[PDB]
Amino acid sequence: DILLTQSPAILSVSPGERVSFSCRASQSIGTDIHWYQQRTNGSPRLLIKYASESISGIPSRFSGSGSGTDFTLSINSVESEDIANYYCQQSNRWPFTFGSGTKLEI
Amino acid sequence: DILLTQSPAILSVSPGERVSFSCRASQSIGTDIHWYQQRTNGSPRLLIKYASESISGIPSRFSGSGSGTDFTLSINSVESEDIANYYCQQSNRWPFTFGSGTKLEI
Amino acid sequence: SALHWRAAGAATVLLVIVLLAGSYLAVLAERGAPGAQLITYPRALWWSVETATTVGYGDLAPVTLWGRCVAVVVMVAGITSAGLVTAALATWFVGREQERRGH
Amino acid sequence: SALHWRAAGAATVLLVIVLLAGSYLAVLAERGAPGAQLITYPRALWWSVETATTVGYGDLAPVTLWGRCVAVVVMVAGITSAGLVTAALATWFVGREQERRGH
Amino acid sequence: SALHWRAAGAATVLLVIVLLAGSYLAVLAERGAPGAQLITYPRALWWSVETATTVGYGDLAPVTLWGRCVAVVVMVAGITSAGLVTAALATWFVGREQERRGH
Amino acid sequence: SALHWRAAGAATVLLVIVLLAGSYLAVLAERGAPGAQLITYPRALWWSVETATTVGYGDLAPVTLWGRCVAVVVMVAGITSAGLVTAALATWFVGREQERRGH
Ligand SMILES: CCCCCCCCCCCCCC(=O)O[C@@H](CO)COC(=O)CCCCCCCC
Ligand SMILES: CCCCCCCCCCCCCC(=O)O[C@@H](CO)COC(=O)CCCCCCCC
Ligand SMILES: CCCCCCCCCCCCCC(=O)O[C@@H](CO)COC(=O)CCCCCCCC
Ligand SMILES: CCCCCCCCCCCCCC(=O)O[C@@H](CO)COC(=O)CCCCCCCC
Ligand SMILES: CCCCCCCCCO
Ligand SMILES: CCCCCCCCCO
Ligand SMILES: CCCCCCCCCO
Ligand SMILES: CCCCCCCCCO
Ligand SMILES: [K+]
Ligand SMILES: [K+]
Ligand SMILES: [K+]
Ligand SMILES: [K+]
Ligand SMILES: [K+]
Ligand SMILES: [K+]
Repeated sequence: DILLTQSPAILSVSPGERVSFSCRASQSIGTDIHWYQQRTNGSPRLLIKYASESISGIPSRFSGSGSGTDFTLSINSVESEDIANYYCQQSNRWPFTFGSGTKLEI
Repeated sequence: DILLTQSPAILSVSPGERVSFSCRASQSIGTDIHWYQQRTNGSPRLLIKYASESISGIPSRFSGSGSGTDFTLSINSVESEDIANYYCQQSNRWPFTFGSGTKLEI
Repeated sequence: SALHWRAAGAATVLLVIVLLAGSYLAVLAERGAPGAQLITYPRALWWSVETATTVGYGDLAPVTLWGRCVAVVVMVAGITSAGLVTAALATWFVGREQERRGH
Repeated sequence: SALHWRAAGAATVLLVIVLLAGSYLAVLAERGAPGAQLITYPRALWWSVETATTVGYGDLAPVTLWGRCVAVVVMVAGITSAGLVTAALATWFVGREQERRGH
Repeated sequence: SALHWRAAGAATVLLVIVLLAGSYLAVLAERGAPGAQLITYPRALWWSVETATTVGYGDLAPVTLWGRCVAVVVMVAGITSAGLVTAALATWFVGREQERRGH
Repeated sequence: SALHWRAAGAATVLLVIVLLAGSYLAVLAERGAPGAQLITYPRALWWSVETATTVGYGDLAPVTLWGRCVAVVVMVAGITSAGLVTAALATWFVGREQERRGH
């Protein structure tokens, strides 16, 4: 099964800086990685699909990059409402799996 | 030849807990892994075939999971008669090989 | 119309149906098999086309019994289609050569 | 019946026999070669079908001399079968076009 | 000249055009997709040929929607070409056998 | 003998020659390219056969310009051979159906 490693588990940034979340797959999975945001007591929300594709309604300061085993979710200039947990999820092989999450702290 | 690593070699559990045996293949072998139980002075007994498929006559508290290189044999709520050595075996490439075994201790 | 052209068009229609149905059924068969990659519909449709044409890059392939049975139906639909079209072409060329030589 | 249909049906029967015999013989040839994957019968039967149709995903392939000779017989049986069927189809279409035009 | 030979030559010309145009368009479609390998023209031309002949080693394959659509046009141009040539060959052989038997 | 059978046998002979010559030339072209695997004759002969039949597992493939040109000649010899045989089969079936219906 595809193991997804998100490290580090906690990211500490200053307001308005660029932040990057890492997600590493235990084997090559093309661009089949999707990124979700979960705020406190909220349900997950899709941010980026297929490693880099935008979702309507998501602010444009979110972007994603990478292919193969190494994936990055990026926030241009973080702000308070970005405080949340961030999960990656692969859909290359069955079963779908999730990474363990990175918390954003400001 | 496919090397199968079973680690740890000894697993110590309490009655009724869930136990998990690890088997790791030196290269990717799909789901071609089979699991055997061997009690003291007994002959090996097939528990799980093709990583997760049940065998008739085997209690349902046994299950298996994984694909690629990482495989897990699981016992839901271990009991005394599960005390035994546990072996994995691959059939993806010639020759068939065995892992070195994990002993269950209660 | 002539039978060979009706048969070729029929076969093209049926082939399109086999590609779509096979894509749906491949995903249905392969989800639940650990390691399977033929598990989302867009790339399953692509796989069904490169299987029907017998290209088979190997970027995707089924691992289950039912996913492989579906693959076999797709291969045979593709090869039969291509055979039907070749035969219809041959029939057209043979008849036009008959006429051009005066029967 | 007509010769082209008898030949096509014969070829389909022989092809099924070649697929089963080739699966058995592939396993027999490949066991004993370190690294070989064509070594259990269900996936060997699948391999023989995707070889006969000339799809060749490459998920499985023989490595020994005899396993590769078996593969060659399977390829040729599959290509010949498909050629026989195309030719039988052509013969049917040509004859029906002859009749439809009044010979 | 006879229609089947004109059609075969036409199809060979069109096939060459499809191979070159498909190589250009494959690179155009695939650049910009992370991980894509069909992104320089010499190896894209090689890929288009092994796709048209339905060999499909799998050393290269498209990953985008448009690169895969181009692949489908290339497959169909190659299979159609080969069908056209087989049919032209059949037409030639049938006519020469008609003459050899005295019509 | 009849032309279609002479042409088919000729094509089978030429195909065998193309397989052997292509195996020799593939090794000659590919040695000297770092990473190339088509570099010993037994497995090059196997590669040439699975290329001629258009199976293309992808266990082996050429990387140089000349090795790929050789591959193209092998593909075309194999596809042409198979087309020639299909056409010869069609010609045989068409003539036997003519006789069976009384011309
Ligand atoms: C029950 C549903 C079955 C039908 C599934 C619908 C598929 C939708 C395709 C269009 C959405 C694009 C999404 C995407 O990113 O697609 C490409 C990868 O980027 C994948 O390439 C492909 O979808 C391959 C296309 C093959 C063309 C087949 C033509 C047959 C003559
Ligand atoms: C001497 C013996 C030769 C015959 C071997 C018998 C094979 C039995 C197949 C059914 C058992 C299922 C076990 C299994 O898990 O099978 C699939 C993988 O899950 C493998 O897929 C396959 O077996 C591929 C099937 C190909 C269909 C070929 C049809 C030809 C027109
Ligand atoms: C818009 C441009 C489309 C045309 C692209 C031009 C390609 C130029 C090829 C010659 C330059 C050699 C560079 C090189 O190192 O090439 C080989 C690898 O070493 C790659 O093998 C190939 O180029 C494969 C050749 C396939 C032959 C196709 C014949 C069709 C019947
Ligand atoms: C200029 C020389 C060109 C001819 C090369 C001579 C090749 C000799 C083959 C026999 C020696 C066995 C060594 C060996 O271990 O061979 C197999 C791997 O174990 C490889 O499988 C193969 O050689 C594949 C055989 C393909 C059969 C092709 C039949 C065509 C209808
Ligand atoms: C080959 C046509 C039948 C395919 C049925 C697939 C259903 C899969 C269920 O697991
Ligand atoms: C090609 C038909 C003959 C195959 C015989 C296979 C026997 C393998 C023995 O090692
Ligand atoms: C299938 C013929 C049309 C291909 C057009 C490719 C253009 C790619 C643009 O992203
Ligand atoms: C395609 C026929 C000619 C092949 C010549 C190969 C010679 C390779 C020299 O590097
Ligand atoms: K192929
Ligand atoms: K093919
Ligand atoms: K292939
Ligand atoms: K392949
Ligand atoms: K591969
Ligand atoms: K063909």
